[PDB]
Amino acid sequence: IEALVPAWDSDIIFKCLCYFHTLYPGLIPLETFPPATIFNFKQKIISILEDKKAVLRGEPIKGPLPICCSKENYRRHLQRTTLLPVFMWYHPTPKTLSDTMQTMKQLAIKGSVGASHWLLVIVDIQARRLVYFDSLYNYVMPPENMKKELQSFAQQLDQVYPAYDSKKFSVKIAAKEVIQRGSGSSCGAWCCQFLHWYLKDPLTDALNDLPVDSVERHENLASFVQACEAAVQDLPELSWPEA
Repeated sequence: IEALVPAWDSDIIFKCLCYFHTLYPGLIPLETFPPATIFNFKQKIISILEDKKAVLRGEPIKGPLPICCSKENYRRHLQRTTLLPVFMWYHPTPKTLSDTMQTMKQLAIKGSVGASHWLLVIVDIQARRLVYFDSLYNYVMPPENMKKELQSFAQQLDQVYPAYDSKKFSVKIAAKEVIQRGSGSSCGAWCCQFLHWYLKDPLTDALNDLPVDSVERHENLASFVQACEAAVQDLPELSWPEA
C-alpha cells in the first residue's frame, strides 16, 4: 500500500527551485546536474561561496559556471543570494564520484530510482546555519556522525565566508525520525517540501506536525507536488529566473 507520489528527478527539482526563487529571491536556484554528492558537496559549496565573494568584490567568477544561466544573470544571483539549496544525489553502492555519476546515468536510462536517494543541504548564509535533511533519517550515516562532519565543515565555512561579527555557522540535523515511511521514490519531493517550509518559517519544526500514518503523510506530499507541478508549467525551459 503506497500513496501515489511522483518521483522527482534532477530536472523537476531544478524547475521547483526556479519557482521557489521567484517567491524567495534570496534562494539561488542551483542546478541539479551534475549533482552534488557525498564526495564533493562541501567543495561545491565552498566554490559557490568563493564566487559570491568575488562578485561582491567586482572580480571575475572562478566557477564552475551554470549550464542554463548567462554569465551576467549568474552574477546577479550571486550578488543577491542568501541561501544555497544543495541537492545531493546518493546511492549506497558507488564508492567514488565517477562511479556515482555512472550509476545515476544507468538508472536514468532505465527510468528507475532503485536504491538512489536525494539529500538536502541548506546553506543559510544570512542566518549562518547548515541544515541537513534526510527523509530517511540515517540512510547515509547515523545523524550524530553527519552532525560531526558538518560541525567540522561549519568551522571551515567560518574561514571561507567570515562574518564581521565573527558569528559561527551552526548545524542542524532536521529529521528526528524516518520521514519517508512506507514510500520508495518520494525523496526529491520531500526535500523540496522541507525546503519550502524552511523558506516560509525556518524555526517551526514542520516535520513534527506530520500525520503519523504513512499514507496520509504522503498524500499530503502528493498535494504539494500537484501544486508545484502546476506552478512550474510555464517557466522558461532550461533557464534560470532573471535576477
